[PDB]
Amino acid sequence: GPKFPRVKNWELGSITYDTLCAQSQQDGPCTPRRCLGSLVLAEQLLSQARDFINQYYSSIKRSGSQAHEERLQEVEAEVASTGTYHLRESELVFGAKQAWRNAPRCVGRIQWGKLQVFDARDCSSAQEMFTYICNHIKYATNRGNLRSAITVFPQRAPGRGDFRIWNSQLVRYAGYRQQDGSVRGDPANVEITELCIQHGWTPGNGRFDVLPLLLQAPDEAPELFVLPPELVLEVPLEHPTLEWFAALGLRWYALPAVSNMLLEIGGLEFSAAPFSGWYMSTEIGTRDLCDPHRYNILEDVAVCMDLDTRTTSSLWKDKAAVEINLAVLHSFQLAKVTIVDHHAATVSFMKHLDNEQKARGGCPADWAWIVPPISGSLTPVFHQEMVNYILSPAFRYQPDPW
Amino acid sequence: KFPRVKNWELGSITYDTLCAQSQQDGPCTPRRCLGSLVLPRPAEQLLSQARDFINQYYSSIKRSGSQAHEERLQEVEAEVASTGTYHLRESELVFGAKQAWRNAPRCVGRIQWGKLQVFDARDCSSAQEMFTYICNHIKYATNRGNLRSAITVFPQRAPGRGDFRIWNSQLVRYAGYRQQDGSVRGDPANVEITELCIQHGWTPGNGRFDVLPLLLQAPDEAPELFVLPPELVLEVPLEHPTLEWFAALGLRWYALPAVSNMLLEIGGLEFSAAPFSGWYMSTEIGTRDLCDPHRYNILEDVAVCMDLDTRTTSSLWKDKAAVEINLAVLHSFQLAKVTIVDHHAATVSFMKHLDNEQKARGGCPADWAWIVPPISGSLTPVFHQEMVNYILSPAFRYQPDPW
Ligand code: HEM
Ligand code: HEM
Ligand SMILES: Cc1cc(N)nc(C[C@H]2CNC[C@H]2OCCNCCc2cccc(F)c2)c1
Ligand SMILES: Cc1cc(N)nc(C[C@H]2CNC[C@H]2OCCNCCc2cccc(F)c2)c1
Ligand SMILES: C[C@H](O)[C@H](O)[C@H]1CNc2nc(N)[nH]c(=O)c2N1
Ligand SMILES: C[C@H](O)[C@H](O)[C@H]1CNc2nc(N)[nH]c(=O)c2N1
Ligand SMILES: [Zn+2]
Repeated sequence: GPKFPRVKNWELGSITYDTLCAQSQQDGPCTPRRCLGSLVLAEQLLSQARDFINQYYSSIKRSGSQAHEERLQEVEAEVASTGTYHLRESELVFGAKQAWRNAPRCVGRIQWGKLQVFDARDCSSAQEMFTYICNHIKYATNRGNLRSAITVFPQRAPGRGDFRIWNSQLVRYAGYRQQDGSVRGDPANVEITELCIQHGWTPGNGRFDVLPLLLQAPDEAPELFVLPPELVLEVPLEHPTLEWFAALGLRWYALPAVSNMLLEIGGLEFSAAPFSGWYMSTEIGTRDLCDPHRYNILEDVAVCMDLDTRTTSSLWKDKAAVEINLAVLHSFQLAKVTIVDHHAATVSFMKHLDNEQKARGGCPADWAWIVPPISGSLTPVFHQEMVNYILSPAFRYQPDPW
Repeated sequence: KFPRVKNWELGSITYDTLCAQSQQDGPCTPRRCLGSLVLPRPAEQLLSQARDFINQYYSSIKRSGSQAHEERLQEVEAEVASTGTYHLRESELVFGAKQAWRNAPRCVGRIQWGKLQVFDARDCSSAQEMFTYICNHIKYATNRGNLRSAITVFPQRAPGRGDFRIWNSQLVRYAGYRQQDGSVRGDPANVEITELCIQHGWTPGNGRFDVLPLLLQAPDEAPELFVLPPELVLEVPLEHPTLEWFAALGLRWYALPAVSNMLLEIGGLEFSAAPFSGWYMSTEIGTRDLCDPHRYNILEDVAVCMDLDTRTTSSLWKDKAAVEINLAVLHSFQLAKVTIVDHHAATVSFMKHLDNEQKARGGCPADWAWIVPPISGSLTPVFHQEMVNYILSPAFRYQPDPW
């Protein structure tokens, strides 16, 4: 066969070769001696810029045209006299969509072409960031008919502070460290909760208190902004057949909006570019609610179901997890809030794999993140070999700003 | 250079230094990770592999650098220099087999690595003798349902000649009969091997759970067919603790998981036939064997029996049905008094193994995709555990099917 990785689907017996990986210009963590795939975590600028501009002109089918060459020349003159450059509006739209398309850990990529891109590169204060973020949340939420969106704030500048959203998501719940060492609310958010209190937030004392936004404009202390409650759509959790589930007082928010990632486009770095879609149900039902280091509700729910929690072989954990996941799907459906189950999501991702094979000759995908955290082998992606590599434009992790 | 390995449930960090002992490259590069791929795409070489292994052996018995150690290295050197090969002493073979198990990145059951019965069958000269050895292995391993880990090692590969091979991928598996209507009766994974048995003179059954005969091959000879005496093959009828109709599905599985198609590499020597067995983790049967779409694929049948809404994925009928099947497997083996481990118990014991190996060797090669169970992934501790994957020797490897 060809000298590119051969990729097999073990359910169907079908084979593809990935040629897209040859376009990767950035090393991952693996070597021939060891695989680290399971770990979670001017001259240079110009070559990344040229590459991105070539990508943009390919995408509009004007590669090698005089407009392509003039744009290249304009970019290197900008870099020559200023040390940086700036993207045209349509280049930014293309770049943000491409960064989503390129994200190996996202099972939702069948939607990549449908992204509302808000250009907020004229933002010049924390207050204005708040306005933009509120508008994003309003547009994205759309009273339950969720729409994928990203808002892009000004790029990093040489020896000048970054725009930063300190929250890891736009909507998340507080976690309060208790006197007895335990946590009330979401244990994932203890640090950010304590930082909001330092900066003058009067905290609640519930399990599901919406955090305020800590927003930072270049070279200034972060400023605190409470989201008006009418903007934060939430879903009370109930179960279709288990009547007591509603009595548990569980709830979750409708909008998953990642706010601490760096969007990189042609060497330019947007340190604040929060993006949002809609939930896949296992994110809430399995991870947020059942992780031992999160809300950890498995045992409480199994006790309500009268399961034998004293022994592993009753599969009490598996049974309670299924019902919690069902409650999430049912509650979001009842509230008319967009949500996708892990079966439909993974089916759509397989379609996406097929699309991308035809369009680009492959699709970078991180198998451990694509396969859902319950019922892995029951979904078609479990049986699909995947090649993981870094393409640009890309979303990247960045250090917490405190 | 040594990777940081973090557990995300607990916040704890270790460093894998064992990975520096790896002499054998896997499929990944800095450009792209190929970790999800199932299969991989002379004197001086053998001698250094041999020396390394002998050094491991004498080290393990705390006799590193002794007289016995030096004289043994000379024996190996003298034999390779004259013949191009050498032979292991039985105790070395025992150490090497356990080490290959210990080193196997895709095995969640490695807490048991030190407890392995090794049958030396390197004096085998016929398919007939292979059969007697396999039969003794099965009887020993099964032990009336109180399963004991075992390996039997047939003669090593030799430069001039064909391999000893077991054609079956497992000692015990069910036939798959391709039907006129294009469907498969029995196990679709075993259509090809079933057709080979028939072509070699097997009179086939026509059931869903027909135990295959063995096709055993001595060097450069046609394989020969041997039917396992039914009394040797322990099987478990599947029932459900609360759902009475489940027993009427007529479902069953065999007690003994026994891999027979992998190559055992020790000290540069290659054992092309070396079947090994332990006991089942229930998800192998309840989730993969019975529920895989390209296997028995019973999910939909079970869900309809449970009267679940199959018209829509969001009723989670697949998840619900899969749970009850796994429960049925667990209950049925426990009732039949046959050793089995559930995926929670197994993954908890694997975490303990990782801790043991950290202290003993400075790490543990592990393939995260294979260790995390196929249902209820993040509900097990291994989901939140980062893992480093690499090839240490002694090792079990895949080899081409002999046909
Ligand atoms: C439209 C519905 C969407 C669904 C169902 C979806 C689903 C997911 C899921 C399940 C993950 C794994 C997250 C985790 O477990 O930590 C993920 C990650 C990710 N998503 Fe999507 N997503 C959607 C939309 C979007 C959008 C609009 C963007 C940006 C334009 C995006 C970009 C990303 C990125 C960069 C990651 C990786 C984060 C990381 O590396 O930790 N997704 N997505
Ligand atoms: C004692 C109880 C044991 C349990 C519960 C157990 C469990 C498992 C499981 C669940 C797998 C993954 C299988 C798959 O999905 O294909 C596996 C693979 C493996 N096991 Fe263990 N095992 C046990 C004993 C043994 C023994 C005795 C040996 C050899 C001495 C062994 C060597 C291996 C090897 C080499 C693999 C990888 C096969 C491959 O790469 O396809 N295991 N084991
Ligand atoms: C846009 C979008 C849609 C969607 N359905 N889902 C998402 C991921 C959100 C929601 N549900 C989890 C959170 O993902 C947050 C991004 N990644 C977190 C993983 C991580 C990073 C660093 C250190 C760690 F330990 C872990 C985004
Ligand atoms: C010794 C032992 C104990 C245990 N519990 N479980 C086992 C694995 C056995 C049983 N249940 C599955 C089978 O695993 C067989 C090895 N894995 C096959 C993967 C494969 C897929 C496709 C092409 C290939 F070449 C290889 C062994
Ligand atoms: C250690 C392991 O890599 C880690 O727990 C990963 C596994 N797969 C995941 N997959 C998704 N989608 N999200 C996650 O947070 C994780 N966590
Ligand atoms: C493509 C993927 O690597 C393949 O389906 C693997 C995933 N993980 C697995 N894990 C185990 N234990 N057994 C398997 O057969 C597989 N299959
Ligand atoms: Zn890798």
